[PDB]
This record gives sequence, structure tokens and C-alpha cells, in this order.
Amino acid sequence: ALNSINTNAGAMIALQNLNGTNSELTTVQQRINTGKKIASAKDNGAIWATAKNQ
Amino acid sequence: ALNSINTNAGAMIALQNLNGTNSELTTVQQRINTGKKIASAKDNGAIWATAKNQ
Amino acid sequence: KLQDSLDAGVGNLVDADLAKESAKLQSLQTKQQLGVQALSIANQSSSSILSLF
Repeated sequence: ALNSINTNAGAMIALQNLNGTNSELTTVQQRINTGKKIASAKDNGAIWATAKNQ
Repeated sequence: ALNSINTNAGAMIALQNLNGTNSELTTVQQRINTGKKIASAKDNGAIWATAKNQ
Repeated sequence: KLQDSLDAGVGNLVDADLAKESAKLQSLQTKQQLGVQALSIANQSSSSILSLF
């Protein structure tokens, strides 16, 4: 209602965007730590399985 | 929870990868020091025993 | 490695998100300040009766 005292969507949307940025940061940090894109089975199942067997 | 103040898995995984690198470094340094791949009984039991007896 | 996994799992179970708690705390503090003023407004009722007598 532009003056509500119980809720505000601006904080919710700011939180959502911050969480998205944190997730991307986590992915990049994992890449830097392990030194490779496909490190686990979550990154890419097909390529990870192929590399293990090879 | 992407904002937890009690724990973070990024530090744990970075530590694990660092320990793996340290172990590989230890193996390579042992190879350089002794000048041979199979130096002790931990490296390869069969080949070490064969070389000793021969 | 297993102990690290279990610690991370428990943390995922019971941890909070402080970014959301900050916003909730701000809104609740403002609402409490408004509630005290509203109670003060409500108290001053019936004080106008004395002028009739």
C-alpha cells in the first residue's frame, strides 16, 4: 500500500538477488579451488563419468 | 543458508584440496630425495621385495 | 572428509539467514515504536468529559 508497516517487497527482492550472487560466487570459488570445471558429479554427469572411466 | 555465521563449506573443501596437493608434493619430494620410485615397502610391496631379494 | 560432510549437514539443518533477520528486526522495531504511540493516543480518550461538568 506504499506505506505498509507489516511488509515490504523491496527487502525480499534484494535478498533474492543477493542469494543468487552468493550462489554464483560459490560456483566460481569451487572452480578456483579444484582447478577444473567438472570436478564432481553435480557439475556434469556425462562428462564426469567419461573422464573417470578414461 | 548462504548467510550462516556458524559454518561454511567453502573453507572445508579448500582445506581438503590443499591437503591433497600437500600429499602429492610429499610423494614427489620423496622420489627426488631417494632417486627411485619404489624406495620403501609402502610404495609397492611386490616390486620392493623382488628388488631386495635380487 | 565424512566428518566435514556431517558438520555441514547439521549446519544446513539448524542455521539461520541473518540478512533476512536484519530486515525483520528493522520492521519490528518500527512497529513497536508505532505501537507505543498508538497506546498513548488510546489512553487520552475520555479526558474531554470533564468539560461537560
